[PDB]
Amino acid sequence: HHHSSGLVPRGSHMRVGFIGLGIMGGPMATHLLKAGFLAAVYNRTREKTKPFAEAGVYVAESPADLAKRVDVVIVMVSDAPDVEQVLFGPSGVVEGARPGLIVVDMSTNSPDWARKFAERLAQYGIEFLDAPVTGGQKGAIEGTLTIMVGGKEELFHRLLPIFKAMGRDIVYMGPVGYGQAMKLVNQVVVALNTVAMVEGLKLAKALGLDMDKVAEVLTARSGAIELYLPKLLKGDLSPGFKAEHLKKDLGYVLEEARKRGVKLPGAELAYELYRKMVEDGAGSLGIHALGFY
Ligand SMILES: NC(=O)c1ccc[n+]([C@@H]2O[C@H](COP(=O)([O-])OP(=O)(O)OC[C@H]3O[C@@H](n4cnc5c(N)ncnc54)[C@H](OP(=O)(O)O)[C@@H]3O)[C@@H](O)[C@H]2O)c1
Repeated sequence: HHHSSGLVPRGSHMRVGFIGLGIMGGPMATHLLKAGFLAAVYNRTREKTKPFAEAGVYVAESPADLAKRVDVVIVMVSDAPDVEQVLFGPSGVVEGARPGLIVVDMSTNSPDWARKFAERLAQYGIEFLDAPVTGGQKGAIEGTLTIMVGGKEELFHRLLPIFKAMGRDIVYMGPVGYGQAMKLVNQVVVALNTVAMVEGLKLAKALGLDMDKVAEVLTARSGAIELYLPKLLKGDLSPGFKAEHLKKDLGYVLEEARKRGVKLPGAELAYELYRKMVEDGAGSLGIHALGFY
C-alpha cells in the first residue's frame, strides 16, 4: 500500500524515521526535526514519543510501520540484540521497508555486528551504514557529536546533511564496520579516562583536598572530567552514559582484542569494574558513578 504525505516530502528522498528515543536518541531526533528531516519515530515505550507527536511527528506502531513511510531509518537503541529486534523481529524494519531504504545504526556494538546487519539487510535490498557517535548526552543536546561512519562512501556523502543536523565533525572511516571499529577504540579511551577520574577523586577525597581546587587543577584534563566531574561532585549519579552500556562496549572491545591477538589489560580491568557495577545493581547509573555508587 502507498501512504499519505508526512512532515517531509517524498521527493526529497531524505525522509527519516528514528527508532530509540533515549538519552541520545531524543535530542538527536529533535535536531533532525529542527532541520526538517524527521518524519516518524518509534519507541518501545510510547510515552517518550509524546513530545514528537505534539510537534506533528508520526508515531509508528512498529519498526515495520515506520520503515514503510521513510527513506532512512536511524537506530539508536542500546545493544546489538536490540538492533536485531528492531530490524529483524516479526514487525521489524525488514517487514516494512522497500528496497533502497537505508538503515543507519548510530548505536554502539561492533564491527562484526555491523557486517552481520548489513549482510542480512542486503538480502532485502536495504542499504546500511554504521555511524556511532561520541560526545555524550551533552553533545547530542548541543548537536556537536562526532560521528564516525562505515559503509558505502557514496551513502556517507548522500546522508551528510542528516549527519550535520546531529553532529559537527562527521568522519568517514571505511567500509561497513569501520565506524564501530573507531567507536570501540574510542570506548577504550573513554572507559580508562573515566576510571582515571574516579580514582583521582577517591584519592582527593581521602586526603581531604578542597574539591573546588581539585576540579580547577584537573580540569590530567579529559572528556570524562569535562562532561561528568561537575555531576559527580554534586553527587548526581544519573546518566549521562549508563554503566551497563559501557560494560557492553568493553565486552565488544575485548572480543575484538582477542580476535586480533592484542592484550588490553586496562580495558580488561575496566570491563571487570563495570561488570561488578552492573551486578551490584548500578547498571543504570552513569559511568562516572563507578567507585561512588
Ligand atoms: N549516553 C551516552 O553518552 C552515549 C554516547 C555515545 C553513544 N551511546 C550509545 O548510544 C546507544 C543509545 O544510548 P542511550 O544513552 O540513548 O541509551 P538509553 O538512554 O538507555 O536509551 C536506550 C534506547 O533504546 C531503546 N531500546 C533498548 N532496547 C530496545 C529494544 N529491544 N527494542 C526497542 N527499543 C529499545 C530504549 O527504549 P525505551 O525508551 O522503551 O527504554 C531507549 O529508547 C547505546 O548503544 C549507547 O552505548 C551513548
